[PDB]
Amino acid sequence: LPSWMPGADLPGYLNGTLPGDFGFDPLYLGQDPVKLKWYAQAELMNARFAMLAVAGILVPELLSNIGPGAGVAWYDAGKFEYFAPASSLFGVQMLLFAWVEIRRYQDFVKPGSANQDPIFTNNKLPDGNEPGYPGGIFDPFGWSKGDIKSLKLKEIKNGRLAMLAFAGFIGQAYTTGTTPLKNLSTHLADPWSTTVWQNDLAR
Amino acid sequence: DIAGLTPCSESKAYAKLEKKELKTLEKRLKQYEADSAPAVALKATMERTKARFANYAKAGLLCGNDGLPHLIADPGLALKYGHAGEVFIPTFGFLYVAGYIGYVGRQYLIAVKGEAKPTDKEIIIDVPLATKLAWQGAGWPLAAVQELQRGTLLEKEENITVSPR
Amino acid sequence: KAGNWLPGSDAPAWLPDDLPGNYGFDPLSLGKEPASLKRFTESEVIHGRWAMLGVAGSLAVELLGYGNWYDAPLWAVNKATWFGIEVPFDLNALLAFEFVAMAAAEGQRGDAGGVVYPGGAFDPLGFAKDSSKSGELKLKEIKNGRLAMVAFLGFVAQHAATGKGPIAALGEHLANPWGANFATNGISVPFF
Amino acid sequence: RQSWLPGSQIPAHLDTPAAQALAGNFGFDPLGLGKDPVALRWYQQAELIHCRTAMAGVAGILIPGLLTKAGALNVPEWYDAGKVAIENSFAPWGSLLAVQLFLCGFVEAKRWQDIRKPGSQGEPGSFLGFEASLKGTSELGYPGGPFDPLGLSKEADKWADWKLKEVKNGRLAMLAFLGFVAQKYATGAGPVDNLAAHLKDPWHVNYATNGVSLPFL
Ligand code: CLA
Ligand code: CLA
Ligand code: CLA
Ligand code: CLA
Ligand SMILES: CC1=C[C@H](O)CC(C)(C)[C@H]1/C=C/C(C)=C/C=C/C(C)=C/C=C/C=C(C)/C=C/C=C(C)/C=C/C1=C(C)C[C@H](O)CC1(C)C
Ligand SMILES: CC1=C[C@H](O)CC(C)(C)[C@H]1/C=C/C(C)=C/C=C/C(C)=C/C=C/C=C(C)/C=C/C=C(C)/C=C/C1=C(C)C[C@H](O)CC1(C)C
Repeated sequence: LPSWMPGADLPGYLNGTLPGDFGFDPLYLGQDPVKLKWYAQAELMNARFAMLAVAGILVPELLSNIGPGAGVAWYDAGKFEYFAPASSLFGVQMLLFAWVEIRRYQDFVKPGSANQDPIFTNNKLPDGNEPGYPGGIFDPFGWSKGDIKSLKLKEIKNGRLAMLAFAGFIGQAYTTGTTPLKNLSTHLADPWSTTVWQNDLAR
Repeated sequence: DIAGLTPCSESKAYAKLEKKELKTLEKRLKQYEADSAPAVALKATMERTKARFANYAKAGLLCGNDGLPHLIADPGLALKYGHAGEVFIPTFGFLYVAGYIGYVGRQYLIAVKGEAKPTDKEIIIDVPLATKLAWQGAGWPLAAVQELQRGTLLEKEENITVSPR
Repeated sequence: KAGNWLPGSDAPAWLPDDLPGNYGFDPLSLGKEPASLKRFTESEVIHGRWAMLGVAGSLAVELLGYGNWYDAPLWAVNKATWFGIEVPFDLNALLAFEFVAMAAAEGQRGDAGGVVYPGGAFDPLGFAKDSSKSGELKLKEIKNGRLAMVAFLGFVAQHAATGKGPIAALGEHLANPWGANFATNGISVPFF
Repeated sequence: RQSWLPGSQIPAHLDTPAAQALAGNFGFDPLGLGKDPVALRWYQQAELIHCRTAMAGVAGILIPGLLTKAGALNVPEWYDAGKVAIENSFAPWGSLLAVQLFLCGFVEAKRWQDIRKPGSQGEPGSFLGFEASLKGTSELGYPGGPFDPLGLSKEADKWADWKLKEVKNGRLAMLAFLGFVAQKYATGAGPVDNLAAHLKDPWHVNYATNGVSLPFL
């Protein structure tokens, strides 16, 4: 079994049943199994929103450097018109996410109870419930052939990497004051004079 | 202000008494050397006198027709006119420390009555038990009202009385 | 059972199925005891009927062009009117007649024990003389009353935010939907 | 078990089955205030009420005080908010204080009589329909029904954790408000300004340098 630090003693409540179970819990935050359920689902949610966030920060800036309505940085996305004020969009966002979020939470509380379309009562997700892993219309392209396990582990690894990447973007942008691909271009132009220690000591 | 008393910062006999005391101190001062020890002692006396008169005029004390600070002992009148720091806060400070002393003595008595030599602990003090009760007596008003509400504050009529009661 | 307020949830064991509007909605477990639940059924039906009449009144006042439900008692703070025709009274006499009439009607209603559905002279057309479609009409009645209660609280909150009537703010929402809602308001969401 | 001092002896009244299962028990009674179990019940109630209103108050200090250093919510200081609020208000402060004394007296007297008898406010007839939901939940200080809308108290395996999080955040918010008061008297600036001053120069801007807290230095 792969550990985060080979030779170290692993906690007994971490047993490989979760995707990406590497035994890393030095602060012992998940000794309670109920807290471990909540933390597994919260890890999935923070990880998937972080993956969409890092894609939404990379891909418009990766397309703005090459040959489309706006080439504006991600932290200046609020000061753009978007045919409407941001408050009305906040209201629409909170209504629709209240719907989706409360439906997902009712799946998590009672698994097997949020499956069928309430308006069109024949549309339904199958009985392979697995809270956090819906399936059905949420897997439309016919995946999960390779059984479920390796793709779950790829999902949690790309997600942890994107959570670290977004904590990146917040920190790098708060310190260097600039955009992240320009920070990568400065690290590729001269890495030996552009480290974190160089830019910290430049203050 | 209250009872026809002027404030001490406005009173003229207050300033006259301040000037008179400084005049007596400088008449005692002017018969010594400059940097000698009686001169330093009298200059420290004059410094404390000026500081004391400034502190009494600062605190909003009421002076009379003779220039002396008068105190107000009525809770509502002193809380209304800003004189609560002279009787009201001192009376609750005194009741705190006096009930402290009384409660520590009462707990020492009840602690030493349950032994084979209560009088011998009354003559020769059990110092660790006395210090333990002295530190524990800071919550004496709470413990006092709790002993009041349980009926254990009082002895019943098993007390000593005379034949006509 | 009329349905389920939240799918997957369970029906509370103190709500019977032979009762109109039983969606199983009791999170606070307020009507667990039967006398309380009887009083709340009475109160729910009465609040629903008064709210239907109040919402229909505010809609008729604003659609027929005589101000809104907020402009209507403004003459007494300053001459009454009805259908554009003056009514010769003042708030003291109106309060006297209203107090006498509501005291009499309310007292005759409260003399009865637990009567929610009187019939008789209150039902001249005899719809509930069959006891088969009567429960369906009771369910229609409790759903329309809940919708009217939600509508009237929406009227009050909507006027406390915007300062305008419901039909005028409905026209503002139909004109500029992304520029006239509870968020361009500046009150319902305190940021931005 | 866990104690406020590792090594000190736990008092005998806080080491009982009625006291060990309360919430946040660490054997901390050096004045012996909880030796009477009726007094310990009353002090449990007073601690819960001071915890909850201290958290609500300190949240009203901090979240408007943190967001006013951000963009929105131009909010005055908490030692100045009552004056600006009564300038903006519709009533004088005495009338508003009288209204809140009646409204708080009704609720507090309900809680008073529920302390004096646990099965008290569930009298039939005493309330129109709120009389059956104004009982306790078998543990006094922790009511149910309309209090706790989201039903989080129903789950039993999280319940000691919810209690202990409440008592720790509440004791910490009590220390926060007493620090707001003392910081207000010693410095004269807001608590977020005090935090910014301790972050700007920690080794020179603290309570050893304010000239108030220990004046022998
Ligand atoms: C030891 C006995 C004693 C005496 C003789 C006084 C005398 C006085 N009190 Mg004081 N007072 C006392 C103890 C006493 N006090 C105690 C123990 C308290 C705490 C409960 C107070 C709290 C208090 C307040 C809040 C006020 C007074 C006031 C007064 C003055 C007028 C009261 C009056 O007209 O009612 C007849 C006197 C009595 C019945 C004696 C008992 C006093 C009670 C406790 C308070 C009476 C207040 C009164 C109803 C308010 C009058 C308003 C004023 C503008 C006319 C008068 C000089 C008032 C004042 O400041 O006037 C300038 C005032 O507002 N007192
Ligand atoms: C106006 C008062 C009122 C009263 C007395 C009732 C009473 C009842 N309702 Mg009804 N209900 C109402 C309004 C009311 N309702 C409205 C307006 C709606 C639409 C939102 C509903 C939707 C509804 C459903 C779906 C169901 C019920 C049901 C019930 C019955 C059992 C629930 C219970 O025991 O709680 C007792 C109720 C109260 C004590 C209500 C008092 C109001 C509380 C104390 C404060 C509420 C303030 C409110 C949330 C403010 C909103 C502001 C907004 C900005 C968020 C009971 C007869 C269940 C039933 O079996 O039908 C008969 C059921 O399934 N109700
Ligand atoms: C009874 C249903 C109902 C309907 C059809 C409306 C309609 C409207 N409201 Mg009103 N409102 C309502 C209830 C309703 N409201 C309630 C219950 C409240 C108190 C919370 C309010 C408080 C309110 C404010 C403060 C404002 C409006 C405004 C508006 C207008 C703009 C759209 C909007 O932002 O809505 C408001 C959005 C919500 C209240 C959130 C949606 C939650 C609803 C109540 C759930 C039920 C809706 C249902 C699923 C679908 C509609 C049913 C209907 C067809 C019968 C629009 C005409 C705005 C305006 O004046 O525009 C110029 C405005 O500023 N409303
Ligand atoms: C609730 C916790 C708390 C926190 C985080 C702070 C933080 C601060 N205080 Mg305040 N203060 C507090 C409570 C607190 N205080 C209390 C209870 C009092 C009354 C005794 C004061 C009276 C006070 C004065 C007079 C002054 C400060 C000052 C300061 C600032 C400089 C550091 C310092 O010297 O503190 C002083 C530290 C104490 C008085 C002891 C702290 C008491 C706690 C309970 C000790 C336990 C802490 C805990 C183990 C770890 C911290 C918790 C944290 C992570 C949340 C700093 C922002 C100075 C300032 O304004 O700088 C600009 C300053 O002059 N404080
Ligand atoms: C159910 C339940 C249960 C669980 O258990 C819990 C909970 C959740 C809490 C609950 C809920 C509740 C709720 C939601 C409530 C609401 C209510 C309402 C809204 C009412 C109104 C109600 C309302 C109403 C009646 C109203 C009425 C009205 C009226 C008459 C009006 C009148 C008028 C008019 C014509 C116009 C003019 O110009 C003026 C006036 C005079 C103004
Ligand atoms: C335990 C014990 C035992 C042993 O035996 C002995 C000893 C040690 C003695 C003891 C201890 C004790 C202690 C420490 C106590 C403390 C307490 C506290 C601090 C409280 C607070 C408490 C606190 C509190 C309530 C508070 C609250 C607050 C609030 C509401 C606030 C409010 C406000 C706001 C929002 C803002 C505005 O603008 C104004 C105001 C109005 C201001």
